[PDB]
Amino acid sequence: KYVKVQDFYDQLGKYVLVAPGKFSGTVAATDLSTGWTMAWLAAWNYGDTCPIMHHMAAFPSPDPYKEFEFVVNTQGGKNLFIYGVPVTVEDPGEGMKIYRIKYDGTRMNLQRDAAEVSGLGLGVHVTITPEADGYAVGDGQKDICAEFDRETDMVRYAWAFDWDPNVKDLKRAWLDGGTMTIKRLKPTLPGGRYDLQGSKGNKIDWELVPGGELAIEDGKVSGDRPLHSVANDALVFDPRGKWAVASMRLPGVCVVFDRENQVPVAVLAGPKGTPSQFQLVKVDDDTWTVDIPEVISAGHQAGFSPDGQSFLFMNSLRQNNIMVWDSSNHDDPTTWEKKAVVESPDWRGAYPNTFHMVFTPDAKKIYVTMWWPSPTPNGIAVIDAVNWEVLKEVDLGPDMHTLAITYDGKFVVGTLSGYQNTASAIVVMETETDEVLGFLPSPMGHHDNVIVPRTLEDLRISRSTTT
Amino acid sequence: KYVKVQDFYDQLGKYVLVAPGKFSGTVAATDLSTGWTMAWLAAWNYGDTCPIMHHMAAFPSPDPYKEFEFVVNTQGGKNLFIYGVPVTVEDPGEGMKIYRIKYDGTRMNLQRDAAEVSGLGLGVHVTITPEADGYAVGDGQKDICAEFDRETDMVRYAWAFDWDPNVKDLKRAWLDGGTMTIKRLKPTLPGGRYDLQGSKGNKIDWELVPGGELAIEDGKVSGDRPLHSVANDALVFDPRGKWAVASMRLPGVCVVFDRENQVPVAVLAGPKGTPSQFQLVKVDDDTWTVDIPEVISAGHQAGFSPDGQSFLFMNSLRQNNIMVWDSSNHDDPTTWEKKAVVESPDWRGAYPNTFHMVFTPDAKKIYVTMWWPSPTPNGIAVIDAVNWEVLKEVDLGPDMHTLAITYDGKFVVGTLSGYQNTASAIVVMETETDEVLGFLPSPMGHHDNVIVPRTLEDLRISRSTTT
Amino acid sequence: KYVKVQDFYDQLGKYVLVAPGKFSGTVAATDLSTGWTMAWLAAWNYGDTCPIMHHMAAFPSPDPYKEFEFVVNTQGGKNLFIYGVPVTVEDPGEGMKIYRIKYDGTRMNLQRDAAEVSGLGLGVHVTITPEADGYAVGDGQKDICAEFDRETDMVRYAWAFDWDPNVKDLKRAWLDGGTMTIKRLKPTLPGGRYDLQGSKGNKIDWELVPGGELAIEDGKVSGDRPLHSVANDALVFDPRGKWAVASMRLPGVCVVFDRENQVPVAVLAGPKGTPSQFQLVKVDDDTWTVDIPEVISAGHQAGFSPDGQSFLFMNSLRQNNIMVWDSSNHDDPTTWEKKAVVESPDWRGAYPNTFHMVFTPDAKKIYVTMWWPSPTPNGIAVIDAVNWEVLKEVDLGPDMHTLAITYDGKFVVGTLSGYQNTASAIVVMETETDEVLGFLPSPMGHHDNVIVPRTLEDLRISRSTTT
Amino acid sequence: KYVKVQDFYDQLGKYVLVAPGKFSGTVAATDLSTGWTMAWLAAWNYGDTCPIMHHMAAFPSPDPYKEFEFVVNTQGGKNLFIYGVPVTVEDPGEGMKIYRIKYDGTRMNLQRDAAEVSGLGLGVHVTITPEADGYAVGDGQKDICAEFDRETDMVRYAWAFDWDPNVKDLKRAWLDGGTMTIKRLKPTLPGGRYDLQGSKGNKIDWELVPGGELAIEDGKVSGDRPLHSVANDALVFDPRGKWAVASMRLPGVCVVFDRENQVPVAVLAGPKGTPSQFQLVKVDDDTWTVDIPEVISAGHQAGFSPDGQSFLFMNSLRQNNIMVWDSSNHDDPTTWEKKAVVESPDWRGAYPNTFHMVFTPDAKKIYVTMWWPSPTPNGIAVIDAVNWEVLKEVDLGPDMHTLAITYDGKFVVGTLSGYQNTASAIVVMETETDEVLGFLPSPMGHHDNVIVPRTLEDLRISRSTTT
Ligand SMILES: [Cu+2]
Ligand SMILES: [Cu+2]
Ligand SMILES: [Cu+2]
Ligand SMILES: [Cu+2]
Ligand SMILES: [Cu+2]
Ligand SMILES: [Cu+2]
Ligand SMILES: [Cu+2]
Ligand SMILES: [Cu+2]
Ligand SMILES: [Cu+2]
Ligand SMILES: [Cu+2]
Ligand SMILES: [Cu+2]
Repeated sequence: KYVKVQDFYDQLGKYVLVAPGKFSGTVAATDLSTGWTMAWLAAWNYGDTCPIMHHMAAFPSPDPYKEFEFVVNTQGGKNLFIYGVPVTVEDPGEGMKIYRIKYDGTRMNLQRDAAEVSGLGLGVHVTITPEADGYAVGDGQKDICAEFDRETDMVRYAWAFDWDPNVKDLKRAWLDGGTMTIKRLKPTLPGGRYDLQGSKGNKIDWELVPGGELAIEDGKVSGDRPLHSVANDALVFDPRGKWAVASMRLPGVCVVFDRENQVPVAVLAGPKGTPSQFQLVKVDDDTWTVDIPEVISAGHQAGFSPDGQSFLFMNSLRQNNIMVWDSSNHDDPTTWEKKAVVESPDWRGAYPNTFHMVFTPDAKKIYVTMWWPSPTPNGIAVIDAVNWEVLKEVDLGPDMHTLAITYDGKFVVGTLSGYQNTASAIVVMETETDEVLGFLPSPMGHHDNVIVPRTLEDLRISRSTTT
Repeated sequence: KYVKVQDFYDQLGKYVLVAPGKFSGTVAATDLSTGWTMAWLAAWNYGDTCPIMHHMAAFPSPDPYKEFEFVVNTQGGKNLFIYGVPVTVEDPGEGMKIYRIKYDGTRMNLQRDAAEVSGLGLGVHVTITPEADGYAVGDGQKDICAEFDRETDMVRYAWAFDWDPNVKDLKRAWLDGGTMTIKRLKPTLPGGRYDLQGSKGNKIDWELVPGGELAIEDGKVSGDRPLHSVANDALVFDPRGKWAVASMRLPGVCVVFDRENQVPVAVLAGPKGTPSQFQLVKVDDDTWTVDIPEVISAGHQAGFSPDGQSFLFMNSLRQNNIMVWDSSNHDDPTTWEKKAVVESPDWRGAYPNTFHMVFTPDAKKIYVTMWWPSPTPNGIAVIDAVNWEVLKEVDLGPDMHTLAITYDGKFVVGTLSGYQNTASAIVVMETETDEVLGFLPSPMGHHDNVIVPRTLEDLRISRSTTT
Repeated sequence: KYVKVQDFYDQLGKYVLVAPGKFSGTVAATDLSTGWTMAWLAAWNYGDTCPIMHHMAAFPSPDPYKEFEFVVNTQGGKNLFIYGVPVTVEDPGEGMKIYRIKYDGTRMNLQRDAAEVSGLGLGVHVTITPEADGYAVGDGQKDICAEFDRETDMVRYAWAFDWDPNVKDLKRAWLDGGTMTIKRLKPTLPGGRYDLQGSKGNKIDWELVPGGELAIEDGKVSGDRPLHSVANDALVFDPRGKWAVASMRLPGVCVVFDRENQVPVAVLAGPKGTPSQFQLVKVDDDTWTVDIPEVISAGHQAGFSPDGQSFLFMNSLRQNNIMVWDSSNHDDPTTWEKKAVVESPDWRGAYPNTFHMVFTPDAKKIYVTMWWPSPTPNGIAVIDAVNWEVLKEVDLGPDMHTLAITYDGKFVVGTLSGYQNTASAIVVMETETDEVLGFLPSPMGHHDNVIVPRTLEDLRISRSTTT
Repeated sequence: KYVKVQDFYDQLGKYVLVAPGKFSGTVAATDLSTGWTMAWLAAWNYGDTCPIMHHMAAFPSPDPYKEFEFVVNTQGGKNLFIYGVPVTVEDPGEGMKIYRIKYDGTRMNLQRDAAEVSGLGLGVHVTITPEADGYAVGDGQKDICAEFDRETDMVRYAWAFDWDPNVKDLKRAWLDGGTMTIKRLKPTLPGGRYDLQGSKGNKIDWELVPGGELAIEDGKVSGDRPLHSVANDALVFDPRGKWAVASMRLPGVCVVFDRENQVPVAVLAGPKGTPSQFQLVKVDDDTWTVDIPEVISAGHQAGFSPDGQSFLFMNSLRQNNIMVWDSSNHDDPTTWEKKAVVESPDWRGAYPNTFHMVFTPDAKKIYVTMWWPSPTPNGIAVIDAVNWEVLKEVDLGPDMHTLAITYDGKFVVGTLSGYQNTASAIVVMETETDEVLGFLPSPMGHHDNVIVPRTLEDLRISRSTTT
């Protein structure tokens, strides 16, 4: 006569979901096999005065129920003012903290702020190296990305990016092309530390929102240096090692970096109608430039399929499509060539935008998100990654954010975030016939989620290769 | 082929669950028919620098999905340092805020802080008047309870309680008995406002924890005047009207108040072995005293059955039982007499402690919480409220708190809260055969939860008659 | 045959004197033309539990006998314990109230508490803007000063000041210099309100007394953060408009602010032997710093001459003198240069200290107080403000406080306040030949007094330009 | 060139004025030879929660500049709610404190509360015994007067008065006559202490205002037992010793008491048209009664000329006159007979009410106050005390209260108190030709004032023989 919710969880397996809460100021881990929150942490408990808990990634652990470690960052300043919430803290904390957190089988333990350890605070995507010996963070207000060592929380290398527009007018500054500089960033404080915590470094006062390339062009984003902005988003990793790729929203390119030798090696060009690559020019041992004649479209999501054979960059807003490179030559990224573009009427108009993806373990399908401003239903589109075509899309609810997948490939687990003020949930869809199985309560504004990986191999379809 | 969680929710009915999050700093409403969080609010977004979101109660709304209004209060000061969270907050806010919040069918809207409007801040239980025309709040650091007008947030009446121990030292102050003073508290500021916001009026520096009667006796609770403490917990309402009952943890009594005439009328004596009532003595128009020759045990939970015929007070710690009075004579509480005592061989230890209850609509069963300190499993006991016997005890997990019931009587919904740092969940139990149907994630440390009532009759089994 | 006291008052003209009473808890307006107190008000009647009525200023009124409005603030907490009075209050109010009071021709009426309207409570000097459209208040326990809107009692701008001493030992924290931060202070609560009423924000538990910079160095002033104190005193106005100046006692500087654009523009260096100015450094749009290599002396009284040509700051205790800048360039305070120091062989001891002044309407003379601890007679010094020389000193009695002048320039009216427990009076001195005409009874501990101005020109020699 | 106010003071002589401040909460002593306030005290500094400083009297001292002691009492409860002031303290302290204060030549020292010592709290007139070995206080809410020992502050004797109306109806309770009881009051606590502090014993909730005999008749005075009220006012002393006289406002009588034998001896009948005396009946050793056929008018002011030859009682409201008895027979007050009535065509209305008086040292003249509700000017009448006629009436200003005289008989010094919310001052009048010399500021609501006596003979025209 009665339904037990346990039957629903029994089918999911012994997987641990973890998600930060953005405006909620919290991070939580959930047992998908029982429905319990295993543990949660509220950053205000630690004196954090603007705990916008933003992106995160978890290191593999052979048994997450015993222990696991993750990294979660924060945003601050005027990022507090860009949602519908009529917040009242007019001068909030500067955020850009990089927290190290460990779950010990019972509770979450805040271990330290790595931005205080290294001196470098970064506020957008967090990713784990495929060796699980470190992590990377990017930031689109300072335009810096860095890989950090896991043991020491010290920077291994950090790169700063700068835009020199052909036309020094905000409306034309990207559309009419410009030169992007890539500059090795060196510490200036004793013990090899950076002087770049909080707001130090910020070119603009908040991270650009969806369709923010328009806001910046119209002079609606305050800051010292918006003409010089490229809006770095992420540093993602080739799961075969060696390469890391930094994605630049505004000039619509990704930069391939040699992790070991600490040099850029290639610049991939995002928009449909451009060549596979632009020309990287060395200026000196610390400085490279790339000329971009015009920016046909901004881009956002960047990442690798889990065999590392395909590299993807999503064009957004001006174009909406998935640009796909053959990246099978692991020895030379300057040979990576455009091999497909995924297009669909599903990419209706300016919206939806696709900012998140996850692959199946065998690389044959991709789940990608479809985001719209309130009130249009947001949801998930399924991509056949062999023919590079959209299979299907499903409507879910408001404000779709990140996707993770269970490591046996059976269930995609996503978050919907209420634009920080309305309905929010965890969503579960089964990959066998791509049907939504339903929603679980989630009183948080997640801009990220992961399933804690068990092995290095698990990282290939976790927060390492994609965002 | 797969199980859809939507079948679980389909059986529950169109009920909205609301709960604050204690250390999470948040409050959230969830749609039990779909599993979505409907909306959540983080008080740090509104300049709250100690947002320990504490107790709450919801006003009836003819359609909660369209809108509903609720009340939620906060604790602050040293309440921050008494859980297993290693807090590093320098100057915590003082709490005792009394927020008015409105869900408008999309989001929660902070309306105002009634502690600022009225001047009176209180940080323990919140209850709705059975007329839905106001609310009451109690506090066990200041020992004050008051009923507030719903429309103006001004106080209707407030009462201050004070202990005068027979023996002047903490170990014996309650054991060897004393006299409690009941004092009409009137305002002192322009506009008829109190001067009692934040920590003003505190006798002790945190609310007593479970078994905290022993901590205070042993000189382990700091504050200005712990010898004067009575630890008021709540002001609960007779569903038939007229009467309100203030519970006093330390001297193990409840005081019955006439609401419209604004006078105390009876003192109910908690512990097994004491008479039905103690002698209330009028000292003047604003002051009453009651002599308590010895305090056999402290008490906590207090409430009426939904038809007003029974009144309950839980003895806790030194005795663990449910004391029951016949309150069927609505016209005169000085006639209310003890009629039954629920006891169990399981409750001889210090724990479990039973601090929360909910009746079924027909009043024949009560569900009560069984709390233990870590690591003993916490649960729910089912009480036969016709024969006053325990039917059944179910184990669930750590740190059990409040219970609500859907208004057709079919499902109990509870919260488990991880002691603010471990596993946390919403539990659902069906009342036909008293079986646990499972758990939903809830990354919050709730010490309260309600189902939003639609009618005044629904309040009889919500946060009005019991806590 | 008999002397009529009316013949004495006939000569003073139709001027209204207003003074708060400090420990008396009262404030009073006196008619200098008849000897009557026109009206008085006792703040304990309005539920004030620490009514230390502190500083005040009065808005101009076309006819003060018909009506006038004024602002008066309060101090609390341990300010109650630092005078000679053996107070026995156990739970004193926190003070920092900012009362708006209106005399209506018959009585005083308490309009409201601006600290409750704005959320910002401040307990030291109160000043009227030169346009009479607002008022300012400083505070040296919180180190915050602010200009408020007269119609709404909301803050126009507020500045917080913090000391970062070179040496982290109280004895040398100021002598060995440090860096002061000047931070824009923004609200945190709904309605644009601050959360800084009462003791919220205090770095130290009472305002430093005369020479109390030795006590703080000596570890004798309790508080959460005495190493960060600068003891802000006042915010005084350029009678020509545009600029406001904040005095800081401990590091011996004044900061010039642009009121319109809301930025600091200059730092004036107090001690003889320092440059005219120290270098103001902008850190971001809300934050400036200034490096002070050493603090040679603390300073106190600060004010402009009524034509705005001269700015003055008194060095107190370690040097006793009047530092004078040329402020004739209204367009650029960074050009203001020291042009004179008033010294006297009589001022080479630790005392007298000169904490108050008033100019004649033509700016040619100043009357300045000479304060000493008991038992040395306190008095008034007359300063030649063209040659910058002491003209005359006259002894009066104990504990000299403020000086006001009748707006025709003819009579200086001051207050002596018995150290809150001995002799107190109003003194009347004629300015033609600078003789004391006598004393009038005043049972009050006034630390302030004003003559109600009639015009905006009158404010140039009232509580607007000097304290 | 200028008039010095010092010439005004030089003519008054070396006299010390002292006055309490009623709503100001303060008391203050003023040097009439210099214009300085010598010292003031604020009762709120000592924790007094309703410092309505009411009546006072000073002991003689050989040199008041070097030191003097005085007694000053307070009122509490609903006496706070009876003036213009919109007070906000809804539940004030109960008052009825009797403070001992010493001026030590520098400051006021609060020595103790005699009401705590003795356990008897009384709130109306305070007088000094003519031997200066004690003082007396009366109270018109409890209807008790007592003489206290100066060294111990213990009661020598206390008397309770009770009214038993011929008709139990408030309107006719006095008019239609009744029996007053005079009852010896004995201590009821260990150590010879009373249990009558604060509001203990009150029959009505405030002291009757001028004409308040109409308010109590009309049911407008709240309290336990207004039908039992006599409104006792004062206990004044025959300057020849032996006799004390207790005045009763509502029944229009004075009771003469033998101080040494502690027994009433006579009842003087106030109203014009009644015999000299009514018949005192002994009931037992502790109890006497007197039948009052009907009460034609209420009375108030009562006192002796400084030689003890005349005793006066003022009828007020229903008749306004001065009733005079020949009290030359020091050995037997049952022989004292009416000898004159001072009447005026100007006293036909309900007002003015003549509540206070002082004689010149040779007993030839009397200065009596003429009080009216706002807005009629209040003033002073001069009485020829040889022919029992009015010599002169002068108008002064609002709210005239008490009069004292310099002991050389040259200057009458009085207080006006602005109904606690408007204009207040000290007035000085020369007695040779009865001219007002003018006003000094006094930001106080004085209902009493004295000049400190130097000898036992000075007391005869101080707050000992009259009020
Ligand atoms: Cu991104
Ligand atoms: Cu985000
Ligand atoms: Cu409780
Ligand atoms: Cu709690
Ligand atoms: Cu609970
Ligand atoms: Cu000052
Ligand atoms: Cu002063
Ligand atoms: Cu002061
Ligand atoms: Cu009287
Ligand atoms: Cu009087
Ligand atoms: Cu009086």
